[PDB]
Amino acid sequence: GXXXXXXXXXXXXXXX
Amino acid sequence: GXXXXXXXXXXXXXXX
Amino acid sequence: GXXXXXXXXXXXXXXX
Amino acid sequence: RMKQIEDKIEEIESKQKKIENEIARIKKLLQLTVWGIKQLQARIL
Amino acid sequence: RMKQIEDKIEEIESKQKKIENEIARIKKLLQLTVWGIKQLQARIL
Amino acid sequence: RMKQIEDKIEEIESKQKKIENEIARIKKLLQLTVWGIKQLQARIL
Ligand SMILES: [Cl-]
Repeated sequence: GXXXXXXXXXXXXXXX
Repeated sequence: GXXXXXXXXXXXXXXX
Repeated sequence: GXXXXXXXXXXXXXXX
Repeated sequence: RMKQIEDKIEEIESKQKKIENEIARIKKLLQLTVWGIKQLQARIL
Repeated sequence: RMKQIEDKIEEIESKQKKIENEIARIKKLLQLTVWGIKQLQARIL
Repeated sequence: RMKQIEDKIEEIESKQKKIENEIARIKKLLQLTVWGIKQLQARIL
């Protein structure tokens, strides 16, 4: 989850 | 969000 | 909620 | 016979409109939950 | 020709029922998330 | 007269496909919120 482990504080909710 | 800044502890989730 | 008071740490989100 | 087809169709269109209205309600509530998770995460960090 | 129209229609009705069942599942899960956010906010406050 | 029935039908099918695509988008976002609540609860406990 969360955009394939992107991090970034959540990535804005996986980009919405 | 949250009901146009209504506060109220969340306003019951913006009234559901 | 949460699966009729099942507990279980949330029951995996009420089984998804 | 086909006249019936027109009515069943007005019926399908009616159910479609109800489905679209329900989807619009779902999207608004889903947006509130997205906002709520955002507020809780900001509090936790 | 119109007979085909009746079958395509039974087909549209079938897909509509599937959509309504999916929407019902989505609403139940969305309600669980609303409850979950409510529990986490109460813990945080 | 029935020819019109075929077009209105292609139209209903088109709206159905749009509804199915919207439902797929909703399900993906709902899954992200489920994951987000899971992460926040784990942090709180
Ligand atoms: Cl439909």
